[PDB]
Amino acid sequence: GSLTEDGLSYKEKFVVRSYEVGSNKTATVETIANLLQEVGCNHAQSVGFSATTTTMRKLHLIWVTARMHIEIYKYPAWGDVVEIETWCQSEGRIGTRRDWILKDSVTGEVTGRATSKWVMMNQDTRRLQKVSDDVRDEYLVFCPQEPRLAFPEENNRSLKKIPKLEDPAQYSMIGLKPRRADLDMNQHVNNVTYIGWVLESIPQEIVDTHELQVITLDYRRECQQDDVVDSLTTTTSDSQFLHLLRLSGDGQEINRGTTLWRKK
Amino acid sequence: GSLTEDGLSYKEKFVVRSYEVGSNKTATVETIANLLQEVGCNHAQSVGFSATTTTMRKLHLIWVTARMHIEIYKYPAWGDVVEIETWCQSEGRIGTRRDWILKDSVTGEVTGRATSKWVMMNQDTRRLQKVSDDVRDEYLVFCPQEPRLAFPEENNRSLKKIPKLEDPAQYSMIGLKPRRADLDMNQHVNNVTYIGWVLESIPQEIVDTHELQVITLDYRRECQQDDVVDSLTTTTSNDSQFLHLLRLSGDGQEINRGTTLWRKK
Ligand SMILES: NC(=O)c1cnn(CCO)c1
Ligand SMILES: NC(=O)c1cnn(CCO)c1
Repeated sequence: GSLTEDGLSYKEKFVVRSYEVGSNKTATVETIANLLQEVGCNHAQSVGFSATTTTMRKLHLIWVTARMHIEIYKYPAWGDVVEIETWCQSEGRIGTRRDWILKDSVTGEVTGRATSKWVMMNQDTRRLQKVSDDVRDEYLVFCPQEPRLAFPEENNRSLKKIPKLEDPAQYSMIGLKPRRADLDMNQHVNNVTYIGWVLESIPQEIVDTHELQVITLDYRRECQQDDVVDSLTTTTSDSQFLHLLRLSGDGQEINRGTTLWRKK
Repeated sequence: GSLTEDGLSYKEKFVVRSYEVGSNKTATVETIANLLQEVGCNHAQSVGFSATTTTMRKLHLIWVTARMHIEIYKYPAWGDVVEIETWCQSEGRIGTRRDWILKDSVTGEVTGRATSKWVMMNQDTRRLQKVSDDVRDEYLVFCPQEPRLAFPEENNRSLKKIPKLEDPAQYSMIGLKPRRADLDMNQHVNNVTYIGWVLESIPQEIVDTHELQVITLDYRRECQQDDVVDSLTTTTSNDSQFLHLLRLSGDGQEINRGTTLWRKK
């Protein structure tokens, strides 16, 4: 892994592992999402972070994911080498954005793209806030100044408003709980686990006959280590689904999302 | 990754990832176990397998894990490079064995070792059997002929008989179920998931104050995709030892039994 020539983006190569692939011998969307997180972490490290800045540590502020959007054209096969390029951009005082481009290292063709929105939060009170002048200045020296979008298109899928699933759900997977492998180094549930939980309510027949093309996921509230989740799905249609993750007890919303699948 | 000079073992380097580490910023035992499986798979591929031999595919036979034993001296930190060497050995008609050695790539020191026992099974009937002469000869050209043991010692921990936990268990974690990420390419539960399930019944205070030094796990029966598991633990003991049992939540059918040894940080 290394920063590019201008120092405004970062690239890394990965060889797809045996336990990282599903039934079609290609990487799962969760493996892709893990690789995106890893290259994001390596980018932050290369430019002097830890993604907390000096002003963020002084004010006890952290970046939290608000939205993740992934589009895959070809999932890499077991043993294939995939190259991922990542970069960050400031979005005024709303927050920041991290984008990714996935390419087949042998053919050089784009096989996937992703975009994520991050918001500022006080790590103690858990209260969201706007980006201060001081943080925006310390982030700009590591970001491209002109816009650089993984999803440039006017009215693309990554910025669509997602509705709340109405009961009864067509499909469901209940009593989902995180185990220690689902936690990050700070004992918080890893963001990729929520993608897995959303996908658990998709029926196996759809998975066996379709490929996941697009996934958009909103993050509303974190699942704690001792929480239990219900995963709900309804067909809205290619096949499209509307998703909802909520706490099994009180029914508190933790995530909402949509998936688009293509027939194999 | 590459086979060594003599072609009787395989080495591969790994850089420890951000999502692969726990609270201490070092690789979890499950990350180590995944890396062991990956280097094992790369070894099998390099010597012409896919690890069914020609005679195994003809008779619908597969290798299945009977036991896994891991000892860690130092867990590699996030960003560290670890080198793993693996090799196989035939154990007569009982089955085969795969061994591993883990080293810090920078210091060259051994930071861990592992050994696993595999038995032959008919893929369809699920019936265990002995290794035939034709299968034994077919894989001896890929194995060292003289013994090469990751655990050589006279009465070492890797070959100890494990007893069955008696109810009531001191600790328990109930209703554990596999999700799609827990399955391998053939839709079977990955062997590393069982290690995670066993560890779920260890109290968080032990995890926060101790490091896992040794884990020995027996595999009796597989957990199916629609099965639910209960994880049970009882302390048996400076060091803390536990006895473990995984069983199906319904009928109480045994799937795994094991022991863990932990040292104070
Ligand atoms: N606490 C959370 O996990 C979280 C993630 N996004 N948000 C709201 C974004 O506007 C809250
Ligand atoms: N997963 C199984 O069916 C399995 C694993 N080990 N064994 C018995 C080995 O003596 C059976």
